[PDB]
Amino acid sequence: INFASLAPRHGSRPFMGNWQDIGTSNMSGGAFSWGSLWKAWNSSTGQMLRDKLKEQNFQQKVVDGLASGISGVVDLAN
Amino acid sequence: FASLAPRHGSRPFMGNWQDIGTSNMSGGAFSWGSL
Amino acid sequence: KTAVDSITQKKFLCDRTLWRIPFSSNFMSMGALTDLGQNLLYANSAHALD
Amino acid sequence: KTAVDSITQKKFLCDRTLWRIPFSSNFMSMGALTDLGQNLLYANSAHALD
Amino acid sequence: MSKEIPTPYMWSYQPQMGLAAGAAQDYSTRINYMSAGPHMISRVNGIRAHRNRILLEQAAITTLTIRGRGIQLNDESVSSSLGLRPDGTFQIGGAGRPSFTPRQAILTLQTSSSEPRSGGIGTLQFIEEFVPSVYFNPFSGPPGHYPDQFIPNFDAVKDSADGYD
Repeated sequence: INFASLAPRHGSRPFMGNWQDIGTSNMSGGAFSWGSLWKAWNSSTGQMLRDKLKEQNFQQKVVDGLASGISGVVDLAN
Repeated sequence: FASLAPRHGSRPFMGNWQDIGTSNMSGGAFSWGSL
Repeated sequence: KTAVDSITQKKFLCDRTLWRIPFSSNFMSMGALTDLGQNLLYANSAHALD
Repeated sequence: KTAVDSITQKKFLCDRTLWRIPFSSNFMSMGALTDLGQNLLYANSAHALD
Repeated sequence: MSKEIPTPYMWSYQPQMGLAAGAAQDYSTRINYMSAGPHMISRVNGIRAHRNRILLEQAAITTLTIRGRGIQLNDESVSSSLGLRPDGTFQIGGAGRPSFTPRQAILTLQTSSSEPRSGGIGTLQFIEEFVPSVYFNPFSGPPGHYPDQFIPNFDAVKDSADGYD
């Protein structure tokens, strides 16, 4: 009775997730990551478009799926 | 061991053994967090 | 230079929100089941609220 | 023929009686001393009621 | 009243936490003999003494086809009927005979919790354990020697739980 064969294998080693992860959330005291980070009267054109581009995309730190990027330092916005 | 590491304490600062890595566009990812 | 005398008004707006008054000793969120919730007086008796 | 649209009203009148909710495990009247009224749970311990 | 035949104290249960709340003397079952003579009064006192004897003592002494979970289920290990498996050629249509594997299915169905609990008490065990307790000579000691379990507003570790915080 071992279920390791069902899991994805990360190379001679099953990819067993942390057992400490079973959901629990309520009104106060429960906070989850990935927060809400974010005819022109004004013709600047430029920053405007750029800003719209920014508005449609993303950035944060626990986004560590895969890799952070080369040489390093550990930072915030936890 | 290693003496070549930043030491934030008397104890050395060393990451996880398992740190070497991969991703193919594929979706061979779409995988979870560092946590 | 010819400004008239003035009086200040202050007001604040807070929408899309709910005021909260947690039932905890120090108002902190020390967990879902607040200690005052487990306080024996509130647990083994009856009371009236006004 | 010229009957108009209508709805239905229903009520019941019971006069001269008392609603009864016997303290029995199956509501039956098996005796003056109801079976649940002598159960160990409600005979030794003391409980509040609402 | 009398420090020798005392009206018993009856515990109060708190269902929610499982602990036992404060108790109290029984106040719903007293007998009103205030209109009786010495004969019946002695008889009633003897009856209450008999009741106390019953309580003290009681308390002190008395502390194939497995059923599955109420509907038995049969059990077969080699009941495999559809021996085919779809290789490159075959194409198996709808199928399935639900059978409980003897070791895997049943044992996985009847495992207990991973680690046993440590906390409050359920109703049945409370009934079996917390009989009414007879307090013979009430509060006869120095301060601090009294049974504090009786006061519902008393916490075992932090003494005298201040109500209303």
